[PDB]
Amino acid sequence: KESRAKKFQRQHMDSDSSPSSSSLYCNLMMLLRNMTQGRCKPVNTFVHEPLVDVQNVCFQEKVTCKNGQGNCYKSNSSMHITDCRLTNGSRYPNCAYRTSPKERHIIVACEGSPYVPVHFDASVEDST
Ligand SMILES: [Cl-]
Ligand SMILES: [Cl-]
Ligand SMILES: [Cl-]
Ligand SMILES: [Cl-]
Ligand SMILES: [Cl-]
Ligand SMILES: [Cl-]
Repeated sequence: KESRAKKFQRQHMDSDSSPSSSSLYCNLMMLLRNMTQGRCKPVNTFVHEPLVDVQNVCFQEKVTCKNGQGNCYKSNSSMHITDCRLTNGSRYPNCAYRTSPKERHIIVACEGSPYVPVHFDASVEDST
């Protein structure tokens, strides 16, 4: 059983690994984080920063969520992330992923007390 904040950490936090993800990173991480259980999660972003730095985004720039609902926030700084995208050829339970490391501002939806990330909304290159 899992809280929204915990699900966010499981799906999106990778604090203790290198930023420049190897080509196998997504294959391994999507498996290890249970995102290939039941189905291949089609796309997923991991954030290679300290948990506190990501949580602090909840107190940074308030921006509109992609679906116009909830409370989203954009990081002041560009963060190390990795996008994982399910390969066209993959079919569950064979879940293969292309790994794309980049540095981007993250946009997360925050909620609760404490007020913490519960949804990875988007990433964008530009500051402001
Ligand atoms: Cl950084
Ligand atoms: Cl990508
Ligand atoms: Cl792509
Ligand atoms: Cl999410
Ligand atoms: Cl972008
Ligand atoms: Cl883009």
